[PDB]
Amino acid sequence: TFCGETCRVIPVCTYSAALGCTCDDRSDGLCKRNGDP
Repeated sequence: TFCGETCRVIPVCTYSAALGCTCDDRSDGLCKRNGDP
């Protein structure tokens, strides 16, 4: 539920990706966390 970064027109936040955080992506949105994404 919001990892930390955000996926714009270049999604898949790579910093938070270490956790396996995944964004929803809709041209823009918000990267989600893990455990409680």
